[PDB]
Amino acid sequence: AQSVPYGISQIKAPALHSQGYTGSNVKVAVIDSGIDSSHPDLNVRGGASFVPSETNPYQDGSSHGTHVAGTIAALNNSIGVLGVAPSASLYAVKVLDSTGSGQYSWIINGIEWAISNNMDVINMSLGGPSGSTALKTVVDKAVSSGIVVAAAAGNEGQHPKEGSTVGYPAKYPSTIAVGAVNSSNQRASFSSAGSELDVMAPGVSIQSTLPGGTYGAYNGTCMATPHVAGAAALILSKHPTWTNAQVRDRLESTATYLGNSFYYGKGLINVQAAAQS
Ligand SMILES: [Ca+2]
Repeated sequence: AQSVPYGISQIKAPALHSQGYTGSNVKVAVIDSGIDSSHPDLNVRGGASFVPSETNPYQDGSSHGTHVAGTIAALNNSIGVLGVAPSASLYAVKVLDSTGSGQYSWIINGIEWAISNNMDVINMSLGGPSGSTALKTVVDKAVSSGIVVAAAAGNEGQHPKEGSTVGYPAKYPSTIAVGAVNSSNQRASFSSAGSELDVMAPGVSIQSTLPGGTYGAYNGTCMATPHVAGAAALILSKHPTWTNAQVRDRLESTATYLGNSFYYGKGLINVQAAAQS
């Protein structure tokens, strides 16, 4: 039988499902370690690999991308779990190898592929502590092209530091930097913090799909980000004329305020309020 992970309800995606909106005809690129397209609870429409050593984007040796993809769009059926936008068109853009890491050059090619193929939403549950002009250039190009780009703020908050721990490309203003809360809306101890933080989404003990047709729970801002990417798909399936700037402003401005924005951004996303008309 099918379960609904708590994070799906926490952001109020079921309200849109009840309205008949599930992300249909919205193209979502999962820029990550591939997606196990053979998983019975996922429908991957297409993809591309830019990892020289692993040319098949539909095999996920890390499990990272598959877990991310399930939070976005695990199918509504008799098994497994349920994504935020279970009707979204999913695309596997492999830029990380089986270790869950990749080079900025592979990521850039993935982003360019997303632009060239008219993706509506980019999920980047990845990042690093060092910037790259080539990275910022391609990310901005994507956003100027109309793409909603959601990026994990990072998992470097656990040891209090002076200054921002928000990683790249979440640090860039053009991207939505997403931090992690638990089911009580408490910031996760590991969630990066900084002035570049935009919103929070569930990122603790997130049950989602894993390669081999199985399921499991992970922690990280990498798990919160697909909640926001999925929310963007729901919104766009209801408001297909909205710009990526409108979609972002709605997600941020209608978020549930949780306190100091340095740690919480605008707060927890509320896709019901974001998409209300
Ligand atoms: Ca399912």
